[PDB]
Amino acid sequence: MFAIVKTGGKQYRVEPGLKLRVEKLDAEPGATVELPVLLLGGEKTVVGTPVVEGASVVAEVLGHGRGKKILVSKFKAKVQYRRKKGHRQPYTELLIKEIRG
Amino acid sequence: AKHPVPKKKTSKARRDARRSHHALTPPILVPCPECKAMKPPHTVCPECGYYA
Amino acid sequence: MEAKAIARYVRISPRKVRLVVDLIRGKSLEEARNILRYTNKRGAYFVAKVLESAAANAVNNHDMLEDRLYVKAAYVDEGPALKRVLPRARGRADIIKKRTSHITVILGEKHG
Amino acid sequence: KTYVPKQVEPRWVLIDAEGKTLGRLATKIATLLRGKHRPDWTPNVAMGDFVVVVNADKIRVTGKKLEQKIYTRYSGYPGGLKKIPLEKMLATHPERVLEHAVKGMLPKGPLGRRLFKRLKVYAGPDHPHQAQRPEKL
Amino acid sequence: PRAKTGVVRRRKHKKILKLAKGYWGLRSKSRKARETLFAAGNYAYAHRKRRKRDFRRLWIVRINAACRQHGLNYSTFIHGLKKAGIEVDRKNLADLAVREPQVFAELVERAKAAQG
RNA sequence: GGUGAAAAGAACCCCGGGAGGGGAGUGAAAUAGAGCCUGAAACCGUGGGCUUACAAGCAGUCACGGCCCCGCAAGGGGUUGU
RNA sequence: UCGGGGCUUAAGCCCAGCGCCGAAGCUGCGGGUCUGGGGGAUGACCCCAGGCGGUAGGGGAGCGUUCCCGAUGCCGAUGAAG
Ligand SMILES: [Mg+2]
Ligand SMILES: [Mg+2]
Ligand SMILES: [Mg+2]
Ligand SMILES: [Mg+2]
Ligand SMILES: [Mg+2]
Ligand SMILES: [Mg+2]
Ligand SMILES: [Mg+2]
Ligand SMILES: [Mg+2]
Ligand SMILES: [Mg+2]
Ligand SMILES: [Mg+2]
Ligand SMILES: [Mg+2]
Ligand SMILES: [Mg+2]
Ligand SMILES: [Mg+2]
Ligand SMILES: [Mg+2]
Ligand SMILES: [Mg+2]
Ligand SMILES: [Mg+2]
Ligand SMILES: [Mg+2]
Ligand SMILES: [Mg+2]
Ligand SMILES: [Mg+2]
Ligand SMILES: [Mg+2]
Ligand SMILES: [Mg+2]
Ligand SMILES: [Mg+2]
Ligand SMILES: [Mg+2]
Ligand SMILES: [Mg+2]
Ligand SMILES: [Mg+2]
Ligand SMILES: [Mg+2]
Ligand SMILES: [Mg+2]
Ligand SMILES: [Mg+2]
Ligand SMILES: [Mg+2]
Ligand SMILES: [Mg+2]
Ligand SMILES: [Mg+2]
Ligand SMILES: [Mg+2]
Ligand SMILES: [Mg+2]
Ligand SMILES: [Mg+2]
Ligand SMILES: [Mg+2]
Ligand SMILES: [Mg+2]
Ligand SMILES: [Mg+2]
Ligand SMILES: [Mg+2]
Ligand SMILES: [Mg+2]
Ligand SMILES: [Mg+2]
Ligand SMILES: [Mg+2]
Ligand SMILES: [Mg+2]
Ligand SMILES: [Mg+2]
Ligand SMILES: [Mg+2]
Ligand SMILES: [Mg+2]
Ligand SMILES: [Mg+2]
Ligand SMILES: [Mg+2]
Ligand SMILES: [Mg+2]
Ligand SMILES: [Mg+2]
Ligand SMILES: [Mg+2]
Ligand SMILES: [Mg+2]
Ligand SMILES: [Mg+2]
Ligand SMILES: [Mg+2]
Ligand SMILES: [Mg+2]
Ligand SMILES: [Mg+2]
Ligand SMILES: [Mg+2]
Ligand SMILES: [Mg+2]
Ligand SMILES: [Mg+2]
Repeated sequence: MFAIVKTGGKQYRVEPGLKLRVEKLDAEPGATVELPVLLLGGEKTVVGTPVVEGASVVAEVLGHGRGKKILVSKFKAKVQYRRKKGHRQPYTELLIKEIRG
Repeated sequence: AKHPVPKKKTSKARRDARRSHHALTPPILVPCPECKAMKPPHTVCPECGYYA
Repeated sequence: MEAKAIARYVRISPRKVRLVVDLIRGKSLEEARNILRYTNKRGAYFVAKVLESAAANAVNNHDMLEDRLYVKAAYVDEGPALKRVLPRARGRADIIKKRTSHITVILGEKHG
Repeated sequence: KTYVPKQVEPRWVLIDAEGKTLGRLATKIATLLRGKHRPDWTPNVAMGDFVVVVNADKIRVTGKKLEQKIYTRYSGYPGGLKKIPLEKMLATHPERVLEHAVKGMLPKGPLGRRLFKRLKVYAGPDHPHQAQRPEKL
Repeated sequence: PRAKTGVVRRRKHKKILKLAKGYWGLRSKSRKARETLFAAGNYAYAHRKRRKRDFRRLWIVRINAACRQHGLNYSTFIHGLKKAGIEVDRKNLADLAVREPQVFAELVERAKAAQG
């Protein structure tokens, strides 16, 4: 059931329950959260308005956690200037449960 | 020291490369009538002798 | 099983002997003996001599059979160099490198 | 993650050339040459359709072009700038005129050349009667 | 109290030279690596911003190549949606063109009618 | 400048003219074997994995794919085709 | 050789229009740091708004090396430094 859902500024399709990783959220460790945001479905849930009206995808916040430490580093030539800076983004482990439109 | 002079240290890669055809080639030998010994073609040989 | 043999401190240039060794690498013992015999190079004599002892060790210390061994692997290594002066025109003095080698040869039982 | 394509059978095509304006034709030929028309597009892999053209000599061209248009062949030697007008091309090998137009509109890279192979051109018609031949306009 | 250079410098070096492993020639065997890493760092940070524009266009082509098959400009298509008031098709997920064509098709029809 | 706690400094056999090795033997340890503690880097070499003979390059970076490698998978490592 | 291909009721020039592409700008979601305001009697921590290209320079806060007190201590062959 290809149901889209925008969360964390970005939106993605959602299968009938599956492991997914999304932007950080203010949910309990292993609780449940509903994303009223939903677009389309398995049988052509045309999204009239920007977002489908009565409908919702729910998922269990499997857990939080930071990720790979990407390394940003600036440098300008002929001019003593260099900046080493590490940065690792946070992300919640949204395990999809219910996909009821 | 004079006019012609290497402009850059030749990389180890480009170096080894030039030494491509540098490799040796094994001698050519054949069994003799006398001993089973290996003689180079068109030759006599010690510890074997010859005829005519 | 394998039988080593090493010639340390051989007054001869590595690049030079590498050529000879490269000839015999992974060859039947009797095959090699012949190559070194008629191969035209100074490096032969040294490699042959160490190759030859490599066999003796294979036999008199490792129960191996002469009629069944080969060159599992072999290689020369660069040892210390003898630096020497060299009078050059107009006073310039150049240091010449009489290099040295560490010939290694290792034999092995063929198959079964 | 965006779709990751897999091996696909080469879709051949048969194209006419009578009355077709040189360039306007070359554009489409190019666009079809790379799989840039099919929505399963991927620059990386290169999987454009095998375009085959016929009736090259038939190609139209506006204004003073048969007489004006000049082609440059530079050899490594001095004064080797040898230049040939359009009329002469159609006299000798006319297929060239369409080739040197398509080739120019393909990308510059290694696969761009791999694409120039997908393009077959003759004037007759009568291609090598292989198999596919889905005509088009 | 004299303070030798000691270990300090050697660690700082191999520390960097480890990062620089996998490069070409001296470039991965010395202080050349540093220069190389400088360039790399700046490349990544720029190719990070690029990676966005990369897929922006990657998708666009796909979408356009798809609705052009139904018979319209990508420009025409999008205008219909912007009018229809459907932010839904984020250009990324317009990849429906390959997954569930039919859904894309009905999205097309929506834009057709949405226009006029 | 520096073997080791001690010279216990390697008898005897084997290859070799010798040098040097291979066994044996001492030692906790012998890649502690004698300009011998530790033993880094440049630099030379042997074996293995990925790779390269239509290709244009400050040598990297971003992406996808292929091959090999750790894990059951999800993942990660190495390599580089476009 | 107009960047090239190539373009002629144009892929050129003028006039009117709609749409789309397009930057590290602006928005969205997440995270730093600092400054300001609040909760909080409070220290504390949380929330809200804003600032954060940079050479010569000025300012602030750290990290590591050697050595001394802490040592008649503590770790250390079940392995110190490197
Ligand atoms: Mg509800
Ligand atoms: Mg980790
Ligand atoms: Mg610069
Ligand atoms: Mg040079
Ligand atoms: Mg090499
Ligand atoms: Mg080599
Ligand atoms: Mg004769
Ligand atoms: Mg006789
Ligand atoms: Mg060499
Ligand atoms: Mg013997
Ligand atoms: Mg002289
Ligand atoms: Mg010199
Ligand atoms: Mg006809
Ligand atoms: Mg001229
Ligand atoms: Mg002239
Ligand atoms: Mg054909
Ligand atoms: Mg046919
Ligand atoms: Mg110093
Ligand atoms: Mg975009
Ligand atoms: Mg001692
Ligand atoms: Mg002594
Ligand atoms: Mg003593
Ligand atoms: Mg000795
Ligand atoms: Mg022993
Ligand atoms: Mg021992
Ligand atoms: Mg020993
Ligand atoms: Mg070692
Ligand atoms: Mg030791
Ligand atoms: Mg020894
Ligand atoms: Mg000695
Ligand atoms: Mg000691
Ligand atoms: Mg060296
Ligand atoms: Mg050398
Ligand atoms: Mg190349
Ligand atoms: Mg298991
Ligand atoms: Mg992981
Ligand atoms: Mg132009
Ligand atoms: Mg211009
Ligand atoms: Mg105007
Ligand atoms: Mg007006
Ligand atoms: Mg206007
Ligand atoms: Mg206008
Ligand atoms: Mg309008
Ligand atoms: Mg409008
Ligand atoms: Mg308007
Ligand atoms: Mg407009
Ligand atoms: Mg900004
Ligand atoms: Mg405050
Ligand atoms: Mg409180
Ligand atoms: Mg107080
Ligand atoms: Mg802020
Ligand atoms: Mg001191
Ligand atoms: Mg003291
Ligand atoms: Mg002990
Ligand atoms: Mg230990
Ligand atoms: Mg230990
Ligand atoms: Mg110390
Ligand atoms: Mg310390």
